[PDB]
Amino acid sequence: LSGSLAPLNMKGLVKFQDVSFAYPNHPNVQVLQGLTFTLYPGKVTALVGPNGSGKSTVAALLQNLYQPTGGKVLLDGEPLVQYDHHYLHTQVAAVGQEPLLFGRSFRENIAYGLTRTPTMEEITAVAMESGAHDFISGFPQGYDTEVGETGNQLAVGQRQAVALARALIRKPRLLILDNATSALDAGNQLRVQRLLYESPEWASRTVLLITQQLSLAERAHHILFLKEGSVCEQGTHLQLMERGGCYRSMVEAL
Ligand SMILES: Nc1ncnc2c1ncn2[C@@H]1O[C@H](COP(=O)(O)OP(=O)(O)OP(=O)(O)O)[C@@H](O)[C@H]1O
Repeated sequence: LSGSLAPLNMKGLVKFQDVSFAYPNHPNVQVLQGLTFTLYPGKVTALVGPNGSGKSTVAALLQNLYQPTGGKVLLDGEPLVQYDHHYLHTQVAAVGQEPLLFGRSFRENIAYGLTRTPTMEEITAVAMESGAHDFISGFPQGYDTEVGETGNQLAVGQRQAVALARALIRKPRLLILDNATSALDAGNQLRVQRLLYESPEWASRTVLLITQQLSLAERAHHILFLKEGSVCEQGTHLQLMERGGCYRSMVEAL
């Protein structure tokens, strides 16, 4: 039954199983095909690949915005469609390369999707992890300032830093980062991934790091190289450099 599941215990074991996909406005153009992998909790899994390989598409399918045209997208061995949409939203947090923040305050941006009301100490905490706290404080009303009443247009890094704070404060089981730290400062890029890798609270949570930046991908527990809508190969940084294929060619080229 659709939208019937909302378990007390959520592990966060994501699996794509022989997943194929095409957008419904272009069904005769294959984007994904034979896509199979498992994202384990307690691991930061990197998803790297060239332009048009279908990384953002995989992120869209994992958020349950689209159904796969073939195969299955499983969460704890159960199709995403069977999970309640709000429950899924409370357990899974997704952050894009260009996050939409307009129409609310910075507080409301960070406290987005939460049932409970977080304290300032909670809000500042997650904002300082993403490097959002200092420039937000620079605005007239701080976190209470509306997006658009800041004085000037926010940079892509600044929007990402806020959208990352939203993801962190929710305490999700599945964290999806679709180039979510691309415009961020080089230090803040690694500070965020250090938290996700080293901290004990994320040691029981699943993290999907989609990125084309090699310095980010090499620090993941596990790397998935996407090519032609499917996984070319996978393993650790040093494992892929051992034999030589899709990943090694990219490292040597760049
Ligand atoms: N809404 C859409 N409608 C139709 N086609 C789309 C849509 N979104 C993406 N595509 C197409 O699907 C393919 C995969 O797109 P996707 O953005 O997932 O690749 P990507 O690896 O994320 O690329 P990049 O890393 O450059 O963003 C592309 O060829 C793109 O043109």
